[PDB]
Amino acid sequence: MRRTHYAGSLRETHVGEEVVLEGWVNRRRDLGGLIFLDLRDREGLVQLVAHPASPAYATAERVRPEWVVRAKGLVRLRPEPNPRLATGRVEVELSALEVLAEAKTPPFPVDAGWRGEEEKEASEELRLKYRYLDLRRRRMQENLRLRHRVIKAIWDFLDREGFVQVETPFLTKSTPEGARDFLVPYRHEPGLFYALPQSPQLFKQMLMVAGLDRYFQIARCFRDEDLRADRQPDFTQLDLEMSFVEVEDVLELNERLMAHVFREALGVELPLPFPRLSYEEAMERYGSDKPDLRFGLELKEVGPLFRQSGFRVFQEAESVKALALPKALSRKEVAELEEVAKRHKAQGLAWARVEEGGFSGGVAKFLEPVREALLQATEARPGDTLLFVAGPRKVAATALGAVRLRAADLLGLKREGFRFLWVVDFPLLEWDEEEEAWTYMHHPFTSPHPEDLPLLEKDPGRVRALAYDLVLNGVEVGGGSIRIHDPRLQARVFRLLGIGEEEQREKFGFFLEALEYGAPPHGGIAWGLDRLLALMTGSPSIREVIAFPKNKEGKDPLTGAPSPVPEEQLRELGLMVVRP
RNA sequence: GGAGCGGUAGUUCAGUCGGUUAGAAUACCUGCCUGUCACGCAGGGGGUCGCGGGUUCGAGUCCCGUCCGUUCC
Repeated sequence: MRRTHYAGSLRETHVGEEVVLEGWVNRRRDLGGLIFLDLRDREGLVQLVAHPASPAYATAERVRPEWVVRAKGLVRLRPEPNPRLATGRVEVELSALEVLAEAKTPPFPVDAGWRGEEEKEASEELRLKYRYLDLRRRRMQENLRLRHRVIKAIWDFLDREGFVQVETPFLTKSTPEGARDFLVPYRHEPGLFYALPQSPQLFKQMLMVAGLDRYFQIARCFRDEDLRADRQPDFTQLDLEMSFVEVEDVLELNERLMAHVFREALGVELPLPFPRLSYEEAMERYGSDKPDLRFGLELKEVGPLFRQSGFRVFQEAESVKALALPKALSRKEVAELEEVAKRHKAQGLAWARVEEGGFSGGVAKFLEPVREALLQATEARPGDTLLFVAGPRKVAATALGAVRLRAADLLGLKREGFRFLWVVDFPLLEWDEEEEAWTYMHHPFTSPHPEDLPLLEKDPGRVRALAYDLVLNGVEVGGGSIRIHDPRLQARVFRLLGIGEEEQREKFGFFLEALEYGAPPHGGIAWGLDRLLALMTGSPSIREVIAFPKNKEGKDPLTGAPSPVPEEQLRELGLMVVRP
């Protein structure tokens, strides 16, 4: 009655061995006077074989797919192997077969993948609602398990680097502004509430103030905000905080850590070190701070090439970003790339065709006079199409940049592999909001760069933060910064952000407080584990790497949540559903 | 939010441009088949055509309300 091998791991080496298996019937092939059964468990498919003489035979007939069975048999080498199966050179001669549980037909199949066939794609709304059957699939189990291997290596590694795993609160204090959080009613006192943690941010520093050196926690975060992109009401992060670290210290650890995670779960070997790029460079070269380095169609400023030009647009433009695509684009395509540009904020998207000795199309008239120079900058050959976005340096680049991304599609760029890169040197503050003060780019506890320090007052702009993103394939998978451990500095930083003692207390009260008892220099980084897994996995959604995610509206089909409650169960909490 | 788009066997869908017995494929079921591995062959069952009302000699098809899914902004 006890299995003796995972059905899917039997091998030539087991030939001759009496065996007992337990699993799911993948498919049956009843040749009549012979019956073959593809027995399955998390480790693979073995083929069971039944002969009329054996007591297994009778049961082997009525058995059906997704039926749970316990099979006792004898591993024998197959006359003619199944080259697509790991256990394909062998099979079991059922001494017995017993139904542990019958099963009705699945709303969708769950077997091709176990044979190595391109699993089909049941509608997401079907997989969600039967998630337990969806997880019988091979890709899901494979992801769910890549996940395990991944996290387990994060422990393995950080533990080895003396990081203390500390589990942080789940029930906290709703914060005044910013990220809307999920609230938990306090029964014992209507109107009072707990808050589901946006992240361990504060407790991780406290733990640093606490004398622990380096903490790490595969945290769980919540945020009641549009699951717009592939968001989930609540996700998972790798949260890591360190003391007596300078940015370099934090990056080098994460690099090496990442390295480990990959070599350990994907058996990939990311070359090191990851490359770095100032926000200034990422923005320029790609018009984005999460560069997709899988291919290079870099932007180029050419703003200067037109200061003598009569083409009003290019000359009276703060910036003119130039991107040349290796392809004469259709009017259709060019029109599409244009909506991208406008969708990011851009008055429009000039273009022109590069033919020998000149340009034709779009804006070629004015490119002509600067031809030679413009060719050297964009490295464009004849047959290429030049695309231009002109306007504010940022609008210019984020737009030409978006375009650059669609263009990778349009062009066909088979974007493969993994490209990691640190985006360092972001500015401490940023700006646009008709409410004219300086907004803190990242977090208010984000430490300015020691150099730029005298700049806080005289030039809030050129002040770089000691923050950094970790991006993979144009995806922000990590954020983080060195933090302010000196109350006075934090104080000076609050001055720029037009922040008073009022909001200061009411938002960071206990923490600025703690800063008074000897906070060490610290800072760390958080990894949005979900997206990191989607990417290592190839899933287009983080849902493929979450045992039971929610649908786009954050509703849970499988379970029927959210849901209503008894009128009195809510009353016990002292609240009332008000609207009408 | 805006529109489109879709809803018809268990699944995927077709039902042509209003009158074809609402069918295919696949799935399921039964029969036969002793080396199959997508076994094969034969046959069988399975339809609230999203719901409501409307247009019409005739509605799965068109109108409208409304519900649900889904895609680009």
